[PDB]
Amino acid sequence: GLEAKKEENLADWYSQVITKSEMIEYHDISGCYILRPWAYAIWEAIKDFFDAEIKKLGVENCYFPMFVSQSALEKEKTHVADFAPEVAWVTRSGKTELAEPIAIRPTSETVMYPAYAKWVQSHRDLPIKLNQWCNVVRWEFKHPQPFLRTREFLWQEGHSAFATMEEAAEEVLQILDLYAQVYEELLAIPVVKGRKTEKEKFAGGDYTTTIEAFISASGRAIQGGTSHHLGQNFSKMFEIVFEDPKIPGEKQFAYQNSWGLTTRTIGVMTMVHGDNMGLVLPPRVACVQVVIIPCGSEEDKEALIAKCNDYRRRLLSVNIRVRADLRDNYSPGWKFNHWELKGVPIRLEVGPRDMKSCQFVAVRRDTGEKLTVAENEAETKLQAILEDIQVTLFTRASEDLKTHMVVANTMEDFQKILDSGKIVQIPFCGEIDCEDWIKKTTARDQDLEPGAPSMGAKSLCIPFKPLCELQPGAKCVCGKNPAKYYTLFGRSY
Amino acid sequence: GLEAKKEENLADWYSQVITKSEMIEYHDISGCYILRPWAYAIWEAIKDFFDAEIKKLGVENCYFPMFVSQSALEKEKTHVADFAPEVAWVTRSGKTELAEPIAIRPTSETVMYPAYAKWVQSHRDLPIKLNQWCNVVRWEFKHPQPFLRTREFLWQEGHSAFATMEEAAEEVLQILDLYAQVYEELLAIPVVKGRKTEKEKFAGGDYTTTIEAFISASGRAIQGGTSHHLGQNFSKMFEIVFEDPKIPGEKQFAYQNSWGLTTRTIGVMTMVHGDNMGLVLPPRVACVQVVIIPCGITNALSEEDKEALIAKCNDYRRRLLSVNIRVRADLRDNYSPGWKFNHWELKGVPIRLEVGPRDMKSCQFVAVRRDTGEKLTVAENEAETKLQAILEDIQVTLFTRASEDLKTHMVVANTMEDFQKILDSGKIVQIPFCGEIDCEDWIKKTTAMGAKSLCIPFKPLCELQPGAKCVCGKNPAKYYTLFGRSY
Ligand SMILES: COc1cncc(-c2cc(F)cc(CNC(=O)c3cc(N4CC[C@@](C#N)(C5CC5)C4=O)cc(C)n3)c2)c1
Ligand SMILES: COc1cncc(-c2cc(F)cc(CNC(=O)c3cc(N4CC[C@@](C#N)(C5CC5)C4=O)cc(C)n3)c2)c1
Ligand code: PRO
Ligand code: PRO
Ligand SMILES: [Ca+2]
Ligand SMILES: [Ca+2]
Ligand SMILES: [Ca+2]
Ligand SMILES: [Ca+2]
Ligand SMILES: [Cl-]
Ligand SMILES: [Cl-]
Ligand SMILES: [Cl-]
Ligand SMILES: [Cl-]
Ligand SMILES: [Cl-]
Ligand SMILES: [Cl-]
Ligand SMILES: [Zn+2]
Ligand SMILES: [Zn+2]
Repeated sequence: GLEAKKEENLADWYSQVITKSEMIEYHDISGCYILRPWAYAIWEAIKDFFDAEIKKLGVENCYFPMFVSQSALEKEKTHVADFAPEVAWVTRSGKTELAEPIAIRPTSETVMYPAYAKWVQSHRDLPIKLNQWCNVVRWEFKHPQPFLRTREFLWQEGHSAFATMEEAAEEVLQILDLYAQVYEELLAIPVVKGRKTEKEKFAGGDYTTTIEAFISASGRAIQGGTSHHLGQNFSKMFEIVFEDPKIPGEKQFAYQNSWGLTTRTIGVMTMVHGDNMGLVLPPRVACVQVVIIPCGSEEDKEALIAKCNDYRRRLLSVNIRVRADLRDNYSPGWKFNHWELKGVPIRLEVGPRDMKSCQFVAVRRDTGEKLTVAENEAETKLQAILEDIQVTLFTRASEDLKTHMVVANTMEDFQKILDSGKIVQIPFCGEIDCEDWIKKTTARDQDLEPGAPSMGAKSLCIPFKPLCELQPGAKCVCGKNPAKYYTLFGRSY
Repeated sequence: GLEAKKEENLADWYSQVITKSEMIEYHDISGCYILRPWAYAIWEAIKDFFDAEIKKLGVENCYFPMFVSQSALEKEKTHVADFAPEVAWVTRSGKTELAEPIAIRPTSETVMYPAYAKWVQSHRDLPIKLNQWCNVVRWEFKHPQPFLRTREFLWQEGHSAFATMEEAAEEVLQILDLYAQVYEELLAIPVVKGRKTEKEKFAGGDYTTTIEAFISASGRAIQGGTSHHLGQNFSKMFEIVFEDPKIPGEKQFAYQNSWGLTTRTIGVMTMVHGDNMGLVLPPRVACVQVVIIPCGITNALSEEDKEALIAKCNDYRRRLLSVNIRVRADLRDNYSPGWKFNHWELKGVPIRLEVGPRDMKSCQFVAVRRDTGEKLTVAENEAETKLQAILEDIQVTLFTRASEDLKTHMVVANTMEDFQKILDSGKIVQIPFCGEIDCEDWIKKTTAMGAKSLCIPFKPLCELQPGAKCVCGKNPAKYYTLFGRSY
């Protein structure tokens, strides 16, 4: 059984849950983790939903090399200056030096965009809308944490190039909403949509959009997905130019977006919904939504496992994902425990009394509530229960966010509420340095709550729909500049 | 259209087809290639079929790290010695030199098997059947060739551990059959199942089963998929051990297999079926099976007639969708009909569906088969049926053509002179073989590019007459072995 407790040692509870649920195995190279089938299946459920959605938008899947030349890596100065200290460099094969060191992709702008420059020669050659599912490497020497901050991670990155800013601007928001659907409709996690501040925005892009999620267990917020408008900052460096019908002789730079989402998702799903029995899966991504365990003679034993398989096939035929744990090797209760740790939404108990009274027992994982269900009603009732679990999870999580995201209009209120464990929308002047000073003084003036994290606030996002509307001539919390917008600040992952 | 001929310079033809069908772009780093969506789609078709099949076998997908440590990498000494000259090494991040060089996976035995040791505590913990779709790197400095021989490629690698040799041996043949089905039912390419000679087997394994394919245009064979019985060679090194259920205290080492399939498939599909018109897609993997091109839309035609025309194309598109034919309707304004014929012929779309104004007014259409070029006029009401029939018939005939190729280019020979210029005939030869490595090196050296072993076929063309001597003459033949020139 799981014995670590979430409300105490969050990090050890995280370790124990992600290992005992068999989602994650440790590797002998720090910051790289083994994604076992139980986690990978969640990634695939995401993969399937998102791939369908971007296909409806004209995006096509492809695969670009993992290595980058130095010369191409340094064409956009802002971008490479941001990523350079964390780029893994391959320098030899065997004992033989390469001709020239090659970089492993931290992100694939500099891999893809020379190809885009090749493929664009006329207005009719745009848009280009490419996506790939691949790994990238970002070799930070800070302490890694499974799913959340790792040095190799699986992700998808989409890269689109348009002839007009309007097309591009349209796609940035479409994609961001899709990410919000991934979080809220699949992982049952509510998120805040907004723009990044100048400080936090993607180096080399015009503006970045983001969804933020709140982990109430640590009081911290984490960026769940991101979608950037790069504008013409990359096309002018890689010469992605077309020559217009309307505009003779004048080279036109493509307008570009890139957008990304990673297995960080799974980590967030653990931190929000997980409890002290283990993992809790939302039904829409759970590898197995219903697990059938036989409970409690010889003819009776064979007929019992046949009834379990009856339920298995019945559920299979209604697109409920289902496993029959029919091993002679472990108790009923050990299976209860194993599948509770793995977070299966419904446990299906079938014992001979229930088997001959034509019924069964359904145990919900989120609440623990046990129901007796008539055999006849399985396909119906379990579907309903599955549906109700998903809603329940989302509802609980949303009630958390709403109670932890409040407004403060002065620095002192912001400080007190932020040390209270919440994330705060404050009037903000926008300037990078203001954000630095915010970070510095919220760390300096922090009144430490028991077990609370000791760090400064960062900006999370500028919400599209702020809680309040910035009253006219409001100063920023810095006092000295007029506020430009309400910004969501908090302590971050 | 396309200019280079396949029968002349095969390599120039090949580069032209793979770029002009928008499958492959070149990267500024030699040996790595961009799989554009036309190619990636084929890979995803192969993925869907194989993923489903190995799911049925009990294999689950995972993802293991791309980096392996120096210590773990050399634990099985044979395998590491085979791959070391071509392992890429990461030595720094930014400017800071790493404390230890870390390696990029060339294959993943030495990433996964320490975890397998962690996960096999008891006999109940077996079998372990994991597979992953990922990229690997084999930084060889020989001349690359897209799809076939590349420094980085996508593949699947399945790694499985069992408590007995019997279920391991079972799975090896099962996976080899799946690979044969990918080649023959999906890509419409016939292959030859066999075992690698002692020389050509996976280093650190006990035996390697393989499917070999034949590119007739160069006279060369190539290994299309492989499936190894690693035996106990890796479990004795990474200590993957379980206690015998019946003998208390005695530990047993797991028996393991690994099997792999790469994007080389697409390259083979290009070499066997491609022609001087361009790429040729087997309907079963074709991203697009039918393309609907409206013709006749000159400016003289009425807006009434133009909108009726494209509406009729949309009718066809939805009706083929209604029967699970993968149809694109290319209704674009800016490109000409001839430009579209060429575009989609180069990409090798199996059927082109031309609907012009007159055709519409006679409730009929023109279907053009990519492979042979026949134009069939077809009544409107029979679309869904007839198009289905043609798609089937394309796949069949592609396979049939290739198969006859194979059967004429694979012949028996019992002596090395016949072997020698049957081989310089542009063919592959089955010869009686002693199996010894000295003699394999000898056959390579004599046959000069010299000939290499390909496989010891499950089903040889002829049975060995007893006392048959190997072609060395010095020793007696152990088995008919398929030899030839190789990719
Ligand atoms: C504040 O500094 C840190 C503090 N503590 C630890 C680290 C750290 C430690 C490591 F050992 C390795 C790393 C490198 N990995 C990552 O930076 C990272 C970023 C993301 N990100 C970033 C935003 C994004 C979204 N949405 C973008 C789409 C991409 C998304 O998912 C996802 C993952 C799995 N990993 C960082 C860094
Ligand atoms: C006589 O030798 C050579 C001749 N000419 C060129 C090279 C060479 C040149 C390079 F620039 C890079 C490389 C490295 N890549 C590969 O070796 C390779 C092997 C396979 N393989 C090997 C067998 C297999 C099957 N079926 C196994 C499943 C795995 C399968 O698909 C597939 C791919 C795409 N790449 C080799 C080597
Ligand atoms: O790393 C990023 O944030 C962007 C989005 C995906 C690719 N590059
Ligand atoms: O590369 C090979 O040949 C084996 C089988 C696939 C993974 N490793
Ligand atoms: Ca950085
Ligand atoms: Ca206090
Ligand atoms: Ca100022
Ligand atoms: Ca070698
Ligand atoms: Cl525990
Ligand atoms: Cl090199
Ligand atoms: Cl919003
Ligand atoms: Cl639901
Ligand atoms: Cl809660
Ligand atoms: Cl290091
Ligand atoms: Zn300010
Ligand atoms: Zn011999």
